[PDB]
Amino acid sequence: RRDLRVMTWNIHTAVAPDAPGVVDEPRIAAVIRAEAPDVVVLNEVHRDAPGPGSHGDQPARLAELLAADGYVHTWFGLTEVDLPHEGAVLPGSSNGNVVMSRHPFVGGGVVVPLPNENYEPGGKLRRSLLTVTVDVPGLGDVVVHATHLSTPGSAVLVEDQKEQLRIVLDHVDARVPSVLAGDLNIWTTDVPTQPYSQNNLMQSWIAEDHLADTWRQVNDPGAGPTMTASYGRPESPHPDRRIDYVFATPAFDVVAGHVSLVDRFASDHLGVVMDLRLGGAPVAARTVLAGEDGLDGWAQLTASRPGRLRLSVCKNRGQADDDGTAVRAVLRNRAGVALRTVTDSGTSRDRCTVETWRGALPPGARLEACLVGADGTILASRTETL
Ligand SMILES: [Zn+2]
Repeated sequence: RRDLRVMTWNIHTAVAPDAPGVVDEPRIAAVIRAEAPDVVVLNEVHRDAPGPGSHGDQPARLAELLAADGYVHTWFGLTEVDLPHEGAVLPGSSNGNVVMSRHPFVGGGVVVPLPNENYEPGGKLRRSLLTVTVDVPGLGDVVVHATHLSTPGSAVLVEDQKEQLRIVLDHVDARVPSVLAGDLNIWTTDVPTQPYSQNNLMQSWIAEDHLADTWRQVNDPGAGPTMTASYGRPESPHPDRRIDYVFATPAFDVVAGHVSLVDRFASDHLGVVMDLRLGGAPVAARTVLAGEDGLDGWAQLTASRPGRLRLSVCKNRGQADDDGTAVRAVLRNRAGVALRTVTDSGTSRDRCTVETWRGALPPGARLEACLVGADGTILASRTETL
């Protein structure tokens, strides 16, 4: 069978917001055990030598706690050494991203450093990408990319987020089944209180690279903020604080997903648990961005055997308030006749519009993505032949 459950979680070094000063790997492990993912990506896992505030060897402890549950394949991808602990640099400390899996790796993990040149020219490394292939029974090889980007704490940090993301995306091959997961530290849309926010731009790059935001395919983004403290708060900006993601390549369909509420106060982030299903090899995958500068959303078309078509259309505009605009995708024949139209309205807090049907792309077909005004006027249009 073709199901895959993928979880991502920033575990805050297993220190719970409801119990400061206690390192509690069992609480983290119990949530993972209950969610029973095939593969889990963890951020903020330390591997520290002894000293004031040390977290010890967290990957080894998590592996010990989860071995009997089948998570016997683990990889730690170093991101940073010698971090402040309790107000002082702790020698021999380190942070990593971790992949844990019930299924064996093919080869080993590879770590790619991600720069912070704008924040600190010539400074220490702080962020990295971990890539490892997992051989999943029934599916075959799935490439897992695990990362954690800088926080958007300033204009220079956002410039670093952009450079980090470029490198991450250039390491994803959408031609093979892959997932990209972790704390990307970006909303899907520009933060209105930050003039230097460039989230719409970054999301357009991810979509151009044939990656689908899996949560947004099946759920309202506004129902899944991933900061624990934001969960359950309808007031702005809380429903927008979804910053932990699972992205998937076109071969995957998204079945369902949820934020983990087994023990919500175990970390200051919520775990994101996605149920995916691997289809056949895509025969075509194309993204057309929407809006005059390609910043208002997108349409992603996937064709696969036998004769299946999928169109995922996303309006990536607005937070609390719907301006009445819509993103519309039209599949047209060579004559320009509409074969199918799929539209997404609402705001970035609302689920994307995904349609799947039986059909074949005729020769000379093209895909159009438009931004449509509230009055029905076409504000922008972009078309690409297939
Ligand atoms: Zn530590």
